[PDB]
Amino acid sequence: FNKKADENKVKGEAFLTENKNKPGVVVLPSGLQYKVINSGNGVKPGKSDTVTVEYTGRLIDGTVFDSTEKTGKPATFQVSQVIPGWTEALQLMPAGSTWEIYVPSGLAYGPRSVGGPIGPNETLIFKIHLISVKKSS
Ligand SMILES: CO[C@H]1C[C@@H]2CC[C@@H](C)[C@@](O)(O2)C(=O)C(=O)N2CCCC[C@H]2C(=O)O[C@H]([C@H](C)C[C@@H]2CC[C@@H](O)[C@H](OC)C2)CC(=O)[C@H](C)/C=C(\C)[C@@H](O)[C@@H](OC)C(=O)[C@H](C)C[C@H](C)/C=C/C=C/C=C/1C
Repeated sequence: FNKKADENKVKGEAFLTENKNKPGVVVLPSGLQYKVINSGNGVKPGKSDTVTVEYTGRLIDGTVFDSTEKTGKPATFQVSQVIPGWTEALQLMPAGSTWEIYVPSGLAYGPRSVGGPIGPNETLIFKIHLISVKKSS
């Protein structure tokens, strides 16, 4: 079944390679890429602050394994408990601004199939809309 690993691997290596190149996308040294769907330039949380957002998660191949923005109902996460990719992105995503981040498998759910449809060597992407921001102290 590792055969699939190669697909996730190639599509994924191509996904990041392609995504960083895709317009609106900004790539970082960590390999994390974010695209600003809507600029808000508002507030936003630190690694320890809490955030409120809505989002849709899918595979490089379009296999949607999770969603929330579809519902449009925000979810609360602590930047410290969120996926690594998300960890930095929220801190860079201003409130009111809607971004899309493409998280390298290393910064996402792992290089292994760590999920349902999420197969071996899967790169995951999510759409992140910032509705409200908290604060640790
Ligand atoms: C894992 O299983 C997932 C289930 C699915 C997997 C697929 C993804 C699409 C999703 O649907 O969650 C999903 O919505 C999701 O993961 N999201 C939503 C979008 C941003 C945050 C991200 C995510 O889960 O970040 C976080 C990320 C998944 C956790 C790990 C971060 C490090 C990274 O290396 C790991 O890779 C695997 C994943 C989890 C969160 O959503 C937010 C921030 C964290 C919580 C609310 C905390 O409750 C959680 O923090 C971990 C905790 O473990 C606390 C302490 C204790 C409680 C009882 C346990 C919660 C467990 C949550 C587990 C979750 C949701």
